[PDB]
Amino acid sequence: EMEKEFEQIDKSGSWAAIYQDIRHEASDFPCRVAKLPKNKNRNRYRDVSPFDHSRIKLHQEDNDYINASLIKMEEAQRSYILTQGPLPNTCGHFWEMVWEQKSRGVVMLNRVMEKGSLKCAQYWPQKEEKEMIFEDTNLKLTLISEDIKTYYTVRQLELENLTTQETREILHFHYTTWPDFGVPESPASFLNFLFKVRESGSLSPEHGPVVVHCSAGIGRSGTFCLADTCLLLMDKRKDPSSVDIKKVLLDMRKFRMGLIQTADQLRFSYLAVIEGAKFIMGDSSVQDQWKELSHED
Ligand SMILES: O=C(O)C(=O)Nc1cc2[nH]ccc2cc1C(=O)O
Repeated sequence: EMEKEFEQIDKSGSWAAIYQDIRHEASDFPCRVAKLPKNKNRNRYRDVSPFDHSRIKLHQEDNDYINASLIKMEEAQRSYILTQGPLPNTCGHFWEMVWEQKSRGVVMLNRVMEKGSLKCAQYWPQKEEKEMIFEDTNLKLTLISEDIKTYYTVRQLELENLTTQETREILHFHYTTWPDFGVPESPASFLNFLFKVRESGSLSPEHGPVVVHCSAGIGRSGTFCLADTCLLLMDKRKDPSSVDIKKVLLDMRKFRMGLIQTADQLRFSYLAVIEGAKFIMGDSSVQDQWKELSHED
């Protein structure tokens, strides 16, 4: 069990070493397009770039680059796009990708302001009558409604291709109480939120991959997807002991660098998967426990 390992690592106080072992072992692929001079203003952080092999290309001829990667989890059979928080000049690009990738959901795990700085552009409308137009990408975006909970909010956004007037519904799941380089308040409130996302059908394979972002698209995003894929893997096999969390994280790191940015987010991952396993292994009733613990109203 992951849970014996957890107890071992906790007793020997060795989360930092375990985590460094992963960083050291992590994949190192080229990000030549990210680092082209022309794409300087499309990257939020100098030290966070998509690998060339997994980057999402916009379907445009001017410049197809966005700081986004496709994480394709083969055994689990789930894919995610992970991306940074859109820049003031890449919000058109962001929605271009959502449209082109046919995603149903966007999971946002940061706030616009954190630690007294701006971590992400206001890339979606905050009220119904004030839609956003992205002229560069010829997209309209409209807030259709929102459901504000204590520590997260779900919004229905309408995206219109202004070229064709085709419309799509996007669900936005905005976790608002997950600090940068921090962890969720509890496994229960994390899992409640993850399970909201799943319930919505935004992860389901009849849609494009979900878009996941934090500020860099790696620390909180990586933790969210690691928990999700590990639970999915345990769910298809019904064998918790067969899931090696560290190994699943190295597999995800083949597709984007830097996933899970701190040893405590890794520790937290374990807790989330160990708790989530109760539900996956057929105690349906813990879901509603999670919901009560999380104090969402
Ligand atoms: O948003 C997160 O969860 C996360 O991974 N953030 C960050 C990861 C980063 N790696 C290197 C620089 C850097 C900055 C941030 C940052 O947000 O400043």
